[PDB]
Amino acid sequence: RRGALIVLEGVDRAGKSTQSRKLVEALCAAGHRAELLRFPERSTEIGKLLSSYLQKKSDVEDHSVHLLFSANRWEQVPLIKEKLSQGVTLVVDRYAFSGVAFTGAKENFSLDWCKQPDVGLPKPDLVLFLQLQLADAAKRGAFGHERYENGAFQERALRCFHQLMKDTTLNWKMVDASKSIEAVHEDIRVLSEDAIATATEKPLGELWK
Amino acid sequence: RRGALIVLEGVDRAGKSTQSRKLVEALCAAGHRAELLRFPERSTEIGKLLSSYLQKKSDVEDHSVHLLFSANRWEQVPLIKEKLSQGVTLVVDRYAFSGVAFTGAKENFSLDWCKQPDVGLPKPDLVLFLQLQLADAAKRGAFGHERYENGAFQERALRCFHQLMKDTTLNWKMVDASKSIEAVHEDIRVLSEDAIATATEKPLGELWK
Ligand SMILES: Nc1ncnc2c1ncn2[C@@H]1O[C@H](COP(=O)(O)OP(=O)(O)NP(=O)(O)O)[C@@H](O)[C@H]1O
Ligand SMILES: Nc1ncnc2c1ncn2[C@@H]1O[C@H](COP(=O)(O)OP(=O)(O)NP(=O)(O)O)[C@@H](O)[C@H]1O
Ligand SMILES: Cc1cn([C@H]2C[C@H](N)[C@@H](COP(=O)(O)O)O2)c(=O)[nH]c1=O
Ligand SMILES: Cc1cn([C@H]2C[C@H](N)[C@@H](COP(=O)(O)O)O2)c(=O)[nH]c1=O
Ligand SMILES: [Mg+2]
Ligand SMILES: [Mg+2]
Ligand SMILES: [Mg+2]
Repeated sequence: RRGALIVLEGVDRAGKSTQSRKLVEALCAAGHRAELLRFPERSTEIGKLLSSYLQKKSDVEDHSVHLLFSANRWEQVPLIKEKLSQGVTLVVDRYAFSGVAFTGAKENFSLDWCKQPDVGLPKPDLVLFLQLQLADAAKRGAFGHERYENGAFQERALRCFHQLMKDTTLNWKMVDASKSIEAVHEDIRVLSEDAIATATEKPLGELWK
Repeated sequence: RRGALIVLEGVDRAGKSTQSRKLVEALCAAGHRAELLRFPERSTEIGKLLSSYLQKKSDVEDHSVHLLFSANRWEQVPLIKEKLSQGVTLVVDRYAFSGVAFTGAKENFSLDWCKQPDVGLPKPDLVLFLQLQLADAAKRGAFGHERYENGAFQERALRCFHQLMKDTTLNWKMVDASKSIEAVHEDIRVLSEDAIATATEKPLGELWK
């Protein structure tokens, strides 16, 4: 019985990392085999270049960094397929949607061109989108010093996210991320239990293909 | 007056590097401003990963290495556009065609998926293809120990090359690379002088777009 591939997406500070950690903990406490993955995955050679870029320790041409983000997902595909075939559910903090939304937010980058590198990746069985007002997300303390952490850019990324949601080949679920950590968690948990059960009766699909 | 973007392609051992070096030398001796570029460009962080892969000092998932090859071209785009706008002709030893032919030679890689990352790159004004029998290319000493240096794979890459040649948006010129170094050089040189002159009256295009 394969595991489910569940992705958490949203703008910066929507609660993705807190909710991904809490989900894996709750699923394992409920007897599921579940593990956490995140993108970018900074531990690889590619991920190190991406971390340096995000921290502005380095500058990378926009097309080149978009491709490195996608390559960073493909390098984990063998692992992802192996885990899911063993019955392990994978909870993923950001995936190809973030890749398209962030580059697509820059001038002169079509959503079409941004999607291509990720075409064929393992298709998530469930894509949770943690919806929150950009304003309420900024009330969450304050902006960090990483690339893209500014209001204007976040608003353009959000717009791109909404375009990808029109894709009904994907099981998108909206989450009200403005609620308490525990309330948001319970919403996410119940959606996730359903996917693990029922979304997996079919073979793992291929994204945007 | 912009410079021309001339690319040399062909299978391994077709003479690309010898002919690219000789072309730049002859063009500069004839008063042109011309410089040599090559792909992969191993001097960058990306290029170092690619060199390690090619030498089999490392293994990289096939989709991920295809994207790193393309990223390695995009990281040079600002330089390429700057040089060409200054009137410098650029002679390039391998480009996106090699990228598509080599990955497209592997199982389960569509030419369409392989082309996407490079869509939008600076479009070559002239693409020279150094045609030589795979057999005569092997009579050129012997195979090196790098990845892909085997007959079966070379034959599949050649097939992919022939598919890309059906693209009439590109100024492809076949060269008989079985001739002497000097004879092949003179053919390439005269084709190149013509492109520099006449192919550049129009703005630099965008590849596969
Ligand atoms: N529901 C919530 N209500 C209030 N604060 C929250 C909530 N969820 C998370 N936070 C806090 O907001 C901050 C950002 O949470 P985090 O889970 O790291 O968001 P994120 O979406 O992963 N951010 P990023 O990696 O920058 O896109 C942390 O201090 C969290 O403790
Ligand atoms: N026209 C030619 N006739 C005979 N030998 C040649 C010719 N051109 C090049 N060579 C020799 O063949 C070898 C390969 O030439 P080279 O120019 O490096 O090919 P290449 O196409 O760049 N190979 P690769 O980088 O592996 O794809 C070298 O020893 C050259 O001296
Ligand atoms: C997966 C991914 C993330 N990001 C951006 C979004 C975030 N601002 C940044 C770091 O994310 P996080 O803090 O979740 O590590 O990385 C991209 O620009 N492209 C991608 O493909
Ligand atoms: C530009 C490029 C080259 N190659 C392969 C073709 C060659 N066997 C190898 C090294 O080339 P060379 O010896 O020209 O450095 O690299 C690829 O597989 N993809 C690419 O995008
Ligand atoms: Mg986070
Ligand atoms: Mg060579
Ligand atoms: Mg397409």
